[PDB]
Amino acid sequence: RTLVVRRFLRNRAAVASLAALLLLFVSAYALPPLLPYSYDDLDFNALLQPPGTKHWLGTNALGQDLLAQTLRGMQKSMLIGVCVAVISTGIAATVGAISGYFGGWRDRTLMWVVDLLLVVPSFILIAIVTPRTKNSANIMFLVLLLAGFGWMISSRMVRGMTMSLREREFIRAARYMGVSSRRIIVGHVVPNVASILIIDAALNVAAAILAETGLSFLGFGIQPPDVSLGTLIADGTASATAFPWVFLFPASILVLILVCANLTGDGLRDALD
Amino acid sequence: MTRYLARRLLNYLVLLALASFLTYCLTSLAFSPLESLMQRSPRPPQAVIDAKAHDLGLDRPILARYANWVSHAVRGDFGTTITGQPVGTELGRRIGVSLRLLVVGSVFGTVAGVVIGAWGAIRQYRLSDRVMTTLALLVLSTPTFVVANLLILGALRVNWAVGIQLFDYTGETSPGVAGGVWDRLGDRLQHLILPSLTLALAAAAGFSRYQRNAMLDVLGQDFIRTARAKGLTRRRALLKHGLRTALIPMATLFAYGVAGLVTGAVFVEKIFGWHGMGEWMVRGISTQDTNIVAAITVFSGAVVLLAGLLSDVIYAALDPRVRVS
Amino acid sequence: TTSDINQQDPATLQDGGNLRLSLTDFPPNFNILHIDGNNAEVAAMMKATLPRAFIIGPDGSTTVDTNYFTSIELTRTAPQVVTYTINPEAVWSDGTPITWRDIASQIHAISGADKAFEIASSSGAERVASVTRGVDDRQAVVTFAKPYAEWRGMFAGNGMLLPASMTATPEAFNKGQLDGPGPSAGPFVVSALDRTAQRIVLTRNPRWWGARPRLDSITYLVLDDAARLPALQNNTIDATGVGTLDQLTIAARTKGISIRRAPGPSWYHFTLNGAPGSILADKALRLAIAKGIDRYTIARVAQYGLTSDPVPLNNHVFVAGQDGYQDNSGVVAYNPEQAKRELDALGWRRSGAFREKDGRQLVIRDLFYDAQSTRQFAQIAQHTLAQIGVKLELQAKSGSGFFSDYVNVGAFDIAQFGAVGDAFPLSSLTQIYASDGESNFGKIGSPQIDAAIERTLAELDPGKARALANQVDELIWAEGFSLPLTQSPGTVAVRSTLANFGATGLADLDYTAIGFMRR
Amino acid sequence: MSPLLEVTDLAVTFRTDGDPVTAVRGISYRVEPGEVVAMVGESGSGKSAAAMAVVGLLPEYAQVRGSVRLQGTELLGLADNAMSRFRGKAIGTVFQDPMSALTPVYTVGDQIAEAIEVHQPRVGKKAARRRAVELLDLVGISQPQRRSRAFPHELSGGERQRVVIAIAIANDPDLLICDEPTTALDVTVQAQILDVLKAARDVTGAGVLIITHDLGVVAEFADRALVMYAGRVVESAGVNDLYRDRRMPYTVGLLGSVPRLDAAQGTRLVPIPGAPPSLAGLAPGCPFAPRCPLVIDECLTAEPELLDVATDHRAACIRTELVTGRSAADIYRVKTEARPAALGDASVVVRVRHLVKTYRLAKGVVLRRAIGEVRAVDGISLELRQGRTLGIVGESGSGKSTTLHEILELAAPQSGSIEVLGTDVATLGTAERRSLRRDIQVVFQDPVASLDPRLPVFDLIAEPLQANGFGKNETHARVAELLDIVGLRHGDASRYPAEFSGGQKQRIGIARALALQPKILALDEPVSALDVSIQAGIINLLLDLQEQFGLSYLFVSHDLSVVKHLAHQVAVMLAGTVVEQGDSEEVFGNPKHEYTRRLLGAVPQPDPA
Ligand code: SF4
Repeated sequence: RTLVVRRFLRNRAAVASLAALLLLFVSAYALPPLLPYSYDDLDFNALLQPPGTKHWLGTNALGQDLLAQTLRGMQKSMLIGVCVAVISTGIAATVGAISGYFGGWRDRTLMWVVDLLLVVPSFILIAIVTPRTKNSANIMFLVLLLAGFGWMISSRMVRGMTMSLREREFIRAARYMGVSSRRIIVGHVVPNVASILIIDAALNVAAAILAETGLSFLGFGIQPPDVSLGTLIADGTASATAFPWVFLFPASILVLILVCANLTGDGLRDALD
Repeated sequence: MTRYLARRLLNYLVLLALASFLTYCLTSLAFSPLESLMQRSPRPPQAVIDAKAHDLGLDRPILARYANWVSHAVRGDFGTTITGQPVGTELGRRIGVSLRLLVVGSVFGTVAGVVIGAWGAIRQYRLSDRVMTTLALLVLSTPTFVVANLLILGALRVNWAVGIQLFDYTGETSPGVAGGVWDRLGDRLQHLILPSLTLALAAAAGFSRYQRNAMLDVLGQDFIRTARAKGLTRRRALLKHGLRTALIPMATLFAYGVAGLVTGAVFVEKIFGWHGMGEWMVRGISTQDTNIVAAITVFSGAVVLLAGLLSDVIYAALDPRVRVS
Repeated sequence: TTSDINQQDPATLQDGGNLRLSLTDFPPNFNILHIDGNNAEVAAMMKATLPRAFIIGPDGSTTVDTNYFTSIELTRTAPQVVTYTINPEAVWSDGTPITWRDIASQIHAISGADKAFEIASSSGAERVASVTRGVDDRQAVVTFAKPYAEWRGMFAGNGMLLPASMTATPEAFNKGQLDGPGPSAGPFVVSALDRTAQRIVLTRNPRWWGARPRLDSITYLVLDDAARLPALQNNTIDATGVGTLDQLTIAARTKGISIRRAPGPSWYHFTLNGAPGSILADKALRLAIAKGIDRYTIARVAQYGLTSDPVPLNNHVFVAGQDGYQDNSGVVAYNPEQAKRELDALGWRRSGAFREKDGRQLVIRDLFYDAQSTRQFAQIAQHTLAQIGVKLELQAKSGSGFFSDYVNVGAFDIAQFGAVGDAFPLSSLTQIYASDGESNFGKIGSPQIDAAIERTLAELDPGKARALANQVDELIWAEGFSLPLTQSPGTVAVRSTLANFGATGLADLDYTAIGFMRR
Repeated sequence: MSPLLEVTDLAVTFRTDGDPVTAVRGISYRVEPGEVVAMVGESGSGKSAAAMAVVGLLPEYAQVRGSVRLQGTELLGLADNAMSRFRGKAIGTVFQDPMSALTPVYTVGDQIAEAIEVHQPRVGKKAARRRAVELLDLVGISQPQRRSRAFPHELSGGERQRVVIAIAIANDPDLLICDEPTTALDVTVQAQILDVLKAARDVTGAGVLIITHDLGVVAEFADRALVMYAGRVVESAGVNDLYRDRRMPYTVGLLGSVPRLDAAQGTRLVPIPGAPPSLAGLAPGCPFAPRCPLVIDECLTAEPELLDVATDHRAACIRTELVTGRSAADIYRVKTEARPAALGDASVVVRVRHLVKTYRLAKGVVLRRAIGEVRAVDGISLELRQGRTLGIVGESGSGKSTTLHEILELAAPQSGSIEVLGTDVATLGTAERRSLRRDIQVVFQDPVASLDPRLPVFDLIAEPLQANGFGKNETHARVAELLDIVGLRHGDASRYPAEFSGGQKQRIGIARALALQPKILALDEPVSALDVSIQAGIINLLLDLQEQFGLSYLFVSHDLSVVKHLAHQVAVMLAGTVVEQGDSEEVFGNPKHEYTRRLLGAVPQPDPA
């Protein structure tokens, strides 16, 4: 643990990115109660304004403050991304582990099922199902869908890992002395797979944010009067030519988030060589 | 060869046949096309509902509905939309429009990505690698719609600043162009510049990283050193002996990049106003119409599996460990 | 008022050149009276090539057209006889002289006495009694049965005159004008319709008794309404109506393109459902909700960078340009301190958040077209009603199903869509504003308004007809009928070389003078 | 005449994150035509760095100084497009690992054709391919015309090494550079490769620089030797002088710890303690000082120089006067006498009859078919007595490791009967199976894969104890006693495995196997893959443990020099059949079968006389 941490600590870009992500999450949840304008208030005397001394990041075509809208979009989008990444990693881990542990025709059938699921792009299937989830206050169902249709590409890596590590010598050595199978599982496989599961979650974070925001752009995701980042971008592109800030500010924020996530993922991966 | 390229085709046929079924039960469960005509405050008389449901086929279980759907699809009939118009009339045009874009985007993306990945893995940790591996990060970290809208903004700025219409970003072709094949072809390319560039950026971004990892793995082996120990130069041994052996893994990842391109084409088509399968899919899920979507998912599965099969042919042609053992 | 064409004298304008305009679809039927045939775009096309009796100034004032009818003059009042006299020197495109036969044929076709036709409406030719011979062959004399005030509405404005050979026999009217029009009398004549190429072309007429067009061709394309701005950028078409601020900004930053604005007669409005069963069933609640929505704010926010100082439209019959447009809006003033005060006194006391009668809650359904521009009005009305407790639930219906499934049969409590004013507005009423008559969705109406609507257009004097129409306007504002939100600021972006062509709003263009700026 | 190769003051230092490792520090030598010079040494001594620096194929971060002159023209600082004119046409390189030394997408005949086609430009492919077939015949690949179209994955390791040699000698070079060409090869294959190399040197007439770590190859191929330690030559003389009249103490230790088939069972070796120095930032003085059995303080002030000791003999030591004529045991002060074997128990602890194990072969990736039954285990009958050792010897593909791992599963095989301590494992319920696993424990092959990478040594050693019912008061004492028995310091009980050095990991593996005081150890090649000077220490440890405790081993190995030392009985295995058995001395001195004598004839012996 200590050597790994000080291996990551070395990666200045990765730690900077991770600190930026934590800062953005904390500010998204803690700053809005301090701003002069709430996200729902409408200021009809200042429409499409540049960043000024009253609306710190300007307003959109309706007079809504842009800062508060962006913060609420960040809340929704980042929370969904994190939750979906966690659930997808859990599902992928369980399926890949069982498939790679049983071996034989169970493994063949499970991997064939995974391929059959991968035959059609995941975005298409999610968009097909989404009419049911939409029109529902709880975002639980959207998270459940995004997680349940996004695990099939990493479960293959998990299965490769399980197969590779099941045959490694110290497992057989533990067998040859009377170590109970439960003790093997709690003591020999979990410590050696936990870190790579963490890495997988770190990348599925960005994957899920991308999927959810792309969904919201077309109108299938989060529906008004709630706002996600994709919704803000979709509204902004309507009047992007006249006043471009309304499109370029949320877009920039989104790109920043994604860059940070990707950087952290890569850094963490290269810190577990 | 023609025992690994045959058992690899029955597999694709079975996969497609089962996918075209599982994504019809999924569609017929998710979509309820009458949920708005059974909820109006002056709710219409029941006999209207029965007539509309019978006309739309939602009276028999899912299995019978799917059986009739296949019995008609194999005979070139694809049902009707929710407003009466047939699907077969539009299907050919939409397929053509989508394929024109996908082929160009994929070809340019994979070629550029392979070249950049090889260059980065050869010149590891030099300045060029450092700049390229972060440009790939940026391109991979911005969603498709952000890229498309930024390109539209840039094109508008360029047109306004220069003073003439350099770039066009609307429709597959421009209206009112009478002329021969050459005029129409130049016009078509003028429009094809940007939408295909949008997909090429993402494809190159992904394939650069994948190729860089593959070539790094190859450079960690000893046949390059052997090849240079016979008198080959560094470049001749790196290209003839090292790059070709690194090209093998790429032929297995092509069917994944193609799925990514299919996903991104929906956005590229919605934003630039192209009339293809992405626009049709958005229009089909917006109104919850079963036959449009049932055709689009079949087309998507077929295009992924075709790319997979061609990639497997390439992989057999390049790698001798499958032609003979 | 004050149309905003590039006023240049016709003589100095160069002789020749094309004029490439746009359409939305190839007209399946060319007959301009047949129900499918008629439309805004097709009527606009045929405007250039047909005869009309009256030409309307920038404010709806009608003056006789000396080209075609030397003098259309009413002569009596008890039977309402009007003497339409044809120009001595006038004939069709096939050389058959124009005579009263054409007038009689078209009046009979529009009469609806024999329902072998699909005429749009019998307005103006249902009250006709008899048109017969004059002193000379080139004069008709129309005697009416019920006195009429709008009588200029036939052979004028949006309705032109048709050849006798095409309106006499019912089969011809039904099915005749499908592949090109028949004879025409207008300074241009249609010469080619490349249905395979999606294009119409008009060319100078050989037999024009009047002036010479400063043009040569008005070739019409069929561009869809999305590649209509990006095709004025190229040299494909040179005219377009720009709607939003986005495309207004795009067009203004272009070489050779100038933006011209004179308010068009196209407004956009709320309408309330008064059928029994919906919440907006009673006069008082309907009239107290409308006193808690800011129309001035809705206008000033909706069209931000389209006009300067945008005020809403506050008259039901006349649009801003017309004459006789006084502010008829004193019954609702937006104050939420008289709205909320007779609202709770009415019996809708305030509960948690939104107020409710305890047997029901204020929830009002607001179906609107799914577009982005139409959503702003709903999102502003919703926020300005929330301060009163009226929860406005806004359902974004879209496209084709909006006027058939949901609006056409109640299925709504407040619906927003656009009407279209005209320089002859006295017929929009007795259609929309009455107990019966189609297009009165949300069947609100009273016996007195129906009694005072047959007196506004049984008059014989415009100076009094306008007063009666505005009294009707009082009667319709006074009972929660509908809220006229905005008037579209007709902005057309045209090639800066065009002259005597641009945004004229309600007024009518002169197709003999359009031409091109010299060189 | 300009000498064929002259290296002077060569120095090679890579660069890493921390200190720059100075791999080679100032060596110098000279190779003449028709002569063989062997650089001996082991672990990290910079032999391979010197080879790849002479050739020019060092990685792109290694920094090289000094002087290297090939027949007259210098090679350091030549551009790549100018140094590639010598490679292949005057230098022929043979590399270490054959299993990944050939590009896998070209037919081997085409790879030799490319070798012979780049340096002679106008040969024409029609002649290059014919010459490639001639070379394939010359090296000794069977029936070469057909095999000239075989991709590299369709050949065994010996075939691949033969193809690499064919590539090396394609253009008739003038200097061969062999970089451990016969490690990771079977014994007989290695003998054949040495014959091939001798034939290549005779036909070519070149001079060879062979880089080995074993002494038999040096005594059987080379003509002079240079012993390398810590990146410097420490002794250099003829092979006969080096084996007979060595002077540097490192050479004494290196030659005293090489097992010999001549030795009787139970003879101890002479292990050099410690581990080779880390080359990043040496301390001053002799690099051998930390491990030298004669080290005095003078040896620490300054580093000795390669000094002339005898006629054509140089030693880098200052106390050689005390090494001449003294046997390695005398210098290192060890007793190599085999202790008189006491009368042990003569009972039988393992007994296998007629054992057989099958393996199906399947062709087809997605769908598998049944075409053949390879019998890697066919009809084996062996047995083991108390206090003795039975060494199973065979080559790769002989089904000895699988026989061991089949015995260790303690289950009923397809045929034959397995007796362990008197219980026929077919009649063994799982309770008795758990009760018996406390009397036979296994020592694995790969030290680093047989240990949990992220567990302190205490946990690894106490795993058998914790899993079998010992309290936290007792496992502490038992683990403390075990570290002293094996040889590690108590202070290592809190150190992770990854920081131990090669031999200590195997020592920990032995300790873990030794926890429950079993009566049988099953050793699976646990000493190969180690430096010779560490093999000696572990071998002595095993012999002493058997002498003192009374253990019984089951020793599976591929080389026979140590099996002579350890095993009391032997069992030669061929393709899954035990072809010979009996007491070790009789089999190893008077063999009968043809395979056994082929095997014994193919083992090198470090006697050059
Ligand atoms: S010089 Fe000294 S330390 Fe070095 S090997 Fe000789 S005696 Fe040992």
